[PDB]
Order: sequence, then structure tokens, then C-alpha cells
Amino acid sequence: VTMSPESVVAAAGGGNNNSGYNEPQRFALVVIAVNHNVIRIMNGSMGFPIL
Amino acid sequence: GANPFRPPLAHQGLSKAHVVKTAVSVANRSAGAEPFVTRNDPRALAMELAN
Repeated sequence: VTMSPESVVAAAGGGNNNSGYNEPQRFALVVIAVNHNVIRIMNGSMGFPIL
Repeated sequence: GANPFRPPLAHQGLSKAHVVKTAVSVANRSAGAEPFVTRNDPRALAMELAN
């Protein structure tokens, strides 16, 4: 991932009043994935045969 | 007139052939049976992972 000049200039504080970046800004990256899975119901119990 | 009033003979009564208001028939609703979703946890089983 390549970030933006707006982000790199907002990271530094010193902005005027009601500018939002009056304080230095810290960022964190989050990644989520969605996957399939198989569930087997037998004998009154459940589990993942493939895992 | 052969019509005395003294005899307390109140006959036998009167047969209620029918009732003025019919009795509605409601639908029968039973309850739980032998497998009525009860907790017993005898085994708890053991599902070995295939892979």
C-alpha cells in the first residue's frame, strides 16, 4: 500500500483551529478476509471435517 | 273436576333432548413426548480431525 500526501501532511500537527489535525495524527492498518467452511452435523455433535 | 292439587307427585321430570346453544369443538393440542428435547449429555462425543 502506498499512502497519500494528504496523509503525510496531516500526520504532522500544527494546523490552525478547527482544522482537525491540530494534534499529530496516528494511523493503523486493518485487513479482513471472508472465507468458506464446511460443517458436518452427525450423532448430535458438530465439527469441521476439513479444518 | 277430578283435579285435586294436593298430590305432591312431581312426575319424573323432563328429558333435555337438546341444548339451546351448541358446544363448539376446539382443536386438541398435545405436549412433549419421549424425545421432547431434553438435556442428558452422556457422551459429548469425540470428533477426530480428518486433516
